[PDB]
Amino acid sequence: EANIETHGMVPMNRLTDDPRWLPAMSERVTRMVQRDRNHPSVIIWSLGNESGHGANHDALYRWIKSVDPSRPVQYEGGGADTTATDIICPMYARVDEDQPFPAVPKWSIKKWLSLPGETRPLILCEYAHAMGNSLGGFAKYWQAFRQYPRLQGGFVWDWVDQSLIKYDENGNPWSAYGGDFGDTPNDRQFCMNGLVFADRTPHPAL
Amino acid sequence: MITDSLAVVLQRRDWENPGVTQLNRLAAHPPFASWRNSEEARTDRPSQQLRSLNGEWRFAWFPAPEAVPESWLECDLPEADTVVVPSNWQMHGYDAPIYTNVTYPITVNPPFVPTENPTGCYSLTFNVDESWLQEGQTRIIFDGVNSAFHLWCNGRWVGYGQDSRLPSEFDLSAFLRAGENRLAVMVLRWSDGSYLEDQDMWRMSGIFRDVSLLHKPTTQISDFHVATRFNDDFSRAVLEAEVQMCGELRDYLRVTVSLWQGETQVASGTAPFGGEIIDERGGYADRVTLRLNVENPKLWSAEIPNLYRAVVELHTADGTLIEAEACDVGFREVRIENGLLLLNGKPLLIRGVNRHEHHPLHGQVMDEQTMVQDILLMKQNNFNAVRCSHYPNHPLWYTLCDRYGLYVVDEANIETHGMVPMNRLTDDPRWLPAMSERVTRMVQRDRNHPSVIIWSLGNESGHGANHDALYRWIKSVDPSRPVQYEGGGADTTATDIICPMYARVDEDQPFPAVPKWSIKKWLSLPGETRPLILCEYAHAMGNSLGGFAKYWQAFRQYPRLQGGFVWDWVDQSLIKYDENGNPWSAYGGDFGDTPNDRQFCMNGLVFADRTPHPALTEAKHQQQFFQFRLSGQTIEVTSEYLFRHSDNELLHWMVALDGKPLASGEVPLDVAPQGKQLIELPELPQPESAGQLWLTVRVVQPNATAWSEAGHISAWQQWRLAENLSVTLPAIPHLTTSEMDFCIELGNKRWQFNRQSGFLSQMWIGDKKQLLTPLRDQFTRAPLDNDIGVSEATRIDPNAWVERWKAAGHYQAEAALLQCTADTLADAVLITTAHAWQHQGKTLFISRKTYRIDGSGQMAITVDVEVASDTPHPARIGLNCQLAQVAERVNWLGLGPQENYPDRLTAACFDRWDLPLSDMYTPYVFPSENGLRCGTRELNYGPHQWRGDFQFNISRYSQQQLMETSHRHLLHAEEGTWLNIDGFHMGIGGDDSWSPSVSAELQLSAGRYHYQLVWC
Amino acid sequence: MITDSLAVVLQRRDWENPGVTQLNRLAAHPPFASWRNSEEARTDRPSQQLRSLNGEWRFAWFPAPEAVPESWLECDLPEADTVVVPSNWQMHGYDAPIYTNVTYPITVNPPFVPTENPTGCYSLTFNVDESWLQEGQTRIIFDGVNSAFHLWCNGRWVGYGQDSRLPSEFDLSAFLRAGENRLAVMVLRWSDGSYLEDQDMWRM
Ligand SMILES: OC(O)[C@H]1NC[C@H](O)[C@@H]1O
Ligand SMILES: OC(O)[C@H]1NC[C@H](O)[C@@H]1O
Ligand SMILES: [Mg+2]
Ligand SMILES: [Mg+2]
Ligand SMILES: [Mg+2]
Ligand SMILES: [Mg+2]
Ligand code: NA
Ligand code: NA
Ligand code: NA
Ligand code: NA
Repeated sequence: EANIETHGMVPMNRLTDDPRWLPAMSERVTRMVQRDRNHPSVIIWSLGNESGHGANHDALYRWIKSVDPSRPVQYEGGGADTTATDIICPMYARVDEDQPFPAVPKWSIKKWLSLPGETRPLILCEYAHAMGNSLGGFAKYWQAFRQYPRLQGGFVWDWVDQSLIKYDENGNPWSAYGGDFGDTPNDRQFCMNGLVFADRTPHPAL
Repeated sequence: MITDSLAVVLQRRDWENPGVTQLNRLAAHPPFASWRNSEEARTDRPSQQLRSLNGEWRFAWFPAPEAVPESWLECDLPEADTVVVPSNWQMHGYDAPIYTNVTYPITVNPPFVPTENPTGCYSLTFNVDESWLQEGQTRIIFDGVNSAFHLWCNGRWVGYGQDSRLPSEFDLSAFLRAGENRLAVMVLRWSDGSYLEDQDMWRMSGIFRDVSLLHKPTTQISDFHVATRFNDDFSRAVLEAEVQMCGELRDYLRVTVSLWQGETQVASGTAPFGGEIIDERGGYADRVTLRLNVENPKLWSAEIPNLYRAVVELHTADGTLIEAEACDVGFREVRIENGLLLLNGKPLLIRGVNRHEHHPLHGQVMDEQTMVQDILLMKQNNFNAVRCSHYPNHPLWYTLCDRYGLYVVDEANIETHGMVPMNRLTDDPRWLPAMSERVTRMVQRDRNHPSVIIWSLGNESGHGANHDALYRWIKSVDPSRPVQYEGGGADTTATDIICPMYARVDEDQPFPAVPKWSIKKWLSLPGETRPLILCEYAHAMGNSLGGFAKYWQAFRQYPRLQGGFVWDWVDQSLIKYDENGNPWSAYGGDFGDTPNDRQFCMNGLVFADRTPHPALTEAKHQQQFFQFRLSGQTIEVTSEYLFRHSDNELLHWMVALDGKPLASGEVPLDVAPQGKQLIELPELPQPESAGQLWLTVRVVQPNATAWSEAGHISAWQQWRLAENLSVTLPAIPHLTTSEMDFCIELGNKRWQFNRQSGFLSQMWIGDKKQLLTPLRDQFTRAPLDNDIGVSEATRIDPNAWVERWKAAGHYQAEAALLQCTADTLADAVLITTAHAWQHQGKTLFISRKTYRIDGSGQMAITVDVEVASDTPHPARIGLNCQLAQVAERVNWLGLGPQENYPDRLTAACFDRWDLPLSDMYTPYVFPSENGLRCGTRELNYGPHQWRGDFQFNISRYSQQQLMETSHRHLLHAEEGTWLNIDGFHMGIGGDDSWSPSVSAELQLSAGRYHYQLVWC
Repeated sequence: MITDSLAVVLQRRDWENPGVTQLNRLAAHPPFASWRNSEEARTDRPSQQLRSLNGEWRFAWFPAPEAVPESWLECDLPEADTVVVPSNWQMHGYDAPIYTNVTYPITVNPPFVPTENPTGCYSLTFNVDESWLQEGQTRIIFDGVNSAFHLWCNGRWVGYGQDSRLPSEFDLSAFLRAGENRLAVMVLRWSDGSYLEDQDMWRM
């Protein structure tokens, strides 16, 4: 995945729809493909994450398709099914329940496959948000993946808690999140979404 | 002040770095004027917030940027001179312009350029009023700088700009001050942008477009887009205007967009800022989109260029105007549907031409007067479309195309033709940021112009992945216009239109990875569904456009063949001056510029002073919007207009009997778009005199338009009617036999036949000799540019016709007299001759002749010519002599007033024509065979008359002098009149000019040839 | 030596300009080792032409790049510390890591970043063998620098690079010399590339 996320912009595609930022975005995509295109484990290129959908995405999608046709390109931003992705790749679309947000709805993944004119496979780039005591309803996803041929799985969010170690005054280490370093504004425990702790000990969800 | 110095600024070497195409340049946008009055914006009166800095600047030339002294940043150099800006400094004599086609003018080593890099230092002292500095933003706009430049303002470094064909704008608000200011602009001839600017044209440099100051308020309109959407019959339109602001968002802020037709306000909309939700984060709080309904909008097209005026007012909620901008709106929809390019639902037929921005005195500086002259001449010769080969033009060009009606292909300033391979940069992602700015800044500038119907990605840069990326960018940002791009084989994934250059109609050219199929064949290749429009065809280099009618037959027959763009509009000649002051047209290496490609810059339908070449009338006839068929007494007129009724059209018809008018009439045209009108001619008068009856029709426009005078002829056609062959029947000439000559006496007259040469050597009328050179067979012509077959001066085509004629010895062939006898009939004298032309013991041609001199003074000449099948087919089969007469007029019954060739004669008409003798010589800048008129049954020059069925030219320049002279101003008139009378003349070709292009049926390949002539 | 100074190099403010994402960076490519033996390349034994400069570097932290003294381009700062590279300096205590999800860690005003822009000055004295300079090309490879950096080699400015997750490579062949060399790398925490790096993670 290219090193491009402009999530804090308002709207999200404010830079990715601007041709002044097309040269900077183009280097994040093209230098990734030039570096990693011989690795067999890389099967899909991603244009980045949470940067809306802009014309720069469509351009860099087509660049990758011209330079390396051996790998699909995916990109979730701007509604998970834009012209910049070969795969319907939503984040946290539910199995049976629609979430009808105004310009970027998250249809239920069963419903999304049969929308008129939709033919791509669907692979969730993020699903089953493993924040703390979580992964409830995980079996519903895997029932749906096994039943529906174009539901070809997804990527759990995510592998490892992003906790950092701090030390108490007696020397004992402890796992720190968010604003435990005086950092502010922070988002507290939202960095810990892992199936495993930061020392790679498994959570029960694993 | 260390960082502003030339030692610091020049040390990064930003002109040798494709990752730096600009520093501190503002965003691109549509054309702004910053009106502070909405009425002034509506009427497009000149805004006092947009200041023009064109005029006198100080200029110094240096051989490299390192030679520029540091003091130039603060004060004007004493050695600097006063020059007009905009200009190209090569036109002022500071260094030479370079004409190179493919080969780059510098050493190929990207991104580096030569250390000898010619540097123009421009400066301007100028006053800024203090009301511009107390509030608002003052920006400077350079509409065009070639090729790269650094900018200082009051000694402080401002920024750096690239791309010599789009505007570079810089914020000067922190740099200006009250009182005297000073710009210092250091313009470099070569930069890394020069690798993307390898167009086949003169390589010049300087500040060659307008320079302007624009004052905007701090809260400002920063961009606006106008879209038009339609229903299926175009009876309801929605104008969608998206307006973006920069500056402080206040809740009182409003935008009103009003639509005006002439004086009536048709649609208005008022809205605060705030777009609809775009994604999870929201929408643009600094944009607002207004939708205006227009019921039955007058649609825009090249036939009827209906324009509305959109005014975009930024104003507060209590109604105080902050700033207005505006643009002309043309309501039209451009779409490709089911393989056809539609305009307003109708399939276009593109009558196009490529047009460089070229002026022979000002070089590459365009002015409104030349733009208007080009547009008028284009529309008067039935063009409806122009390709901006190969860069964004001056901003006024699109306005004039909006208002006069031309479809425009707007093309990015990207050509990397000299690279090996051609896509070496365009397939490199390091050059993707530089190419992306040439495309995206063109679309941001020109996307509101209705005349622009197609975007082009550039020209002759192979096909790389950067093309595919920028294709898809344009399709995402502006879906209202197709994208085309020829490079890499004309049918890649980077083009919506099959757009080949010089693909032939019927003949494939199967090059290894980029074949040029015949355009009929290309459409039906498996999996091919796009329309085909040639981005270049019919290469008009010199005496050319042979075979032009074959293209237009194919365009009319095949629906997905939707036309093309002729190469090209105007000769790229420049004016030089001889030592006595006389100007002359110069090409290629006439400025000491090497390597150069000589006369290949002159490919125009018109001369550089916009006088038409003879090919332009062939273009006008084939592109005419009315087509004609003659059943028997009925003329069927077909309209090829898509949108307008023939409401300014009058058919004139005339029947003549070999020039003499017998009947004529007038019929108003009343034909719908794409419809037919039947016109029944009256009872024509079946004459008694022998000869061929001819019917000629011409469509005249009785009313002037914005682009043509009253009485303008827009279309014509001629037919043969009934013919009546003559069966009527007509002293005795005395034959002197000497050992050296045969002399035939009749009355005052004498004919002399050299018995050793075998040719008629002299003629006597009264006491005066009539010939300066004997009447002799001629099989060669002074070679056209199509005969010479070169597009790069370093590479010779051994299959070129002039190479084959020279290697066969056609120009060197010596006549061997075989037979020459004389017999006295009982009513005439008959001279019989036979000659063999040989080169190194090979007989190329045999000519057998009989001269019959009767008692009525006529000389009947019969010629039978045999050509060896293994020699290359000769350019002509005819006779040539130097007449002793120099008469003023040429009078003759045959095809057309203008020069016409067997390959290029459809625009000519059979009639009696009478022109001055200078009109029978076409002054092509590179001299060649010229001035031929085909289909001639009678020719009169002074007291002489030739009859038969021949082609001729007549002039004061022999074919030898035309072949040996490189420039038309070096021609000198020879003492008599050179007469070339051809039984047979080869076509001129012109599908391209760098390969053999004469079609096989226009070549003199029959082997045996007969023609008869009567001289009286 | 005027053009190599911090007063000149920092004046363009290349980390506040999306039109400058690098200066003098070499082209990207697949992973190279430059084996001079085909058998070693086949078995992927460690190439002696690929030298690792990980280990102890000298490091100084500054609250902005303007606070970096000009003498750091020539000699190691006396107040600089010895830190392991690769590392994130927030893990060594020099400033705090920031966890922000969506909200950018700086004021949203692209392409500008705060004037308080934490600056890590890294330097390394290292020997180059003389057989590397007599022939061939010696390039330096930074596999990851967060978020932007200027590079000097023996006091001469080499180049600039952004994108904290791909390698930045620079030709050092004209800058090195036999005997002791010295890199000086000025790493900026925030740049215009930070607007493209708003992932939900710790900002280091
Ligand atoms: O694409 C055009 O610029 C080129 N094609 C042939 C023409 O003479 C010119 O060199
Ligand atoms: O796309 C990912 O980086 C984001 N989606 C939710 C997750 O917690 C993270 O913030
Ligand atoms: Mg440059
Ligand atoms: Mg070319
Ligand atoms: Mg930058
Ligand atoms: Mg995010
Ligand atoms: Na499945
Ligand atoms: Na998270
Ligand atoms: Na057609
Ligand atoms: Na040319």
